[PDB]
Amino acid sequence: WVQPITAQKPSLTLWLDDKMFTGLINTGADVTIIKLEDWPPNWPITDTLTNLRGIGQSNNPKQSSKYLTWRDKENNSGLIKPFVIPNLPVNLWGRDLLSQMKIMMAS
Repeated sequence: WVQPITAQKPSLTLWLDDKMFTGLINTGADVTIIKLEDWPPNWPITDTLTNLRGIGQSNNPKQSSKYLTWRDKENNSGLIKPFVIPNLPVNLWGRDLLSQMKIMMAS
């Protein structure tokens, strides 16, 4: 059912939406970003982000908002609306989901 997380690496098995699956855990997440390759093909997704070149005031490419629900076999882990772009945003969860999952210095 569930897989034991070995060392802080992008590898772990928890359930999402309503079924178990694999994923990757980041030890330094700021904003939950999930690539488009994991988004509902039923409808397209687009957002407004920022791409500041300092001198080249630019804007980042729209990233879906479709929120994902990741929960460990214990029936809990974290779920929030991430950013999904068809360019592979490094697939990272949010500091909230990570902190809980196994990032917060629980001591």
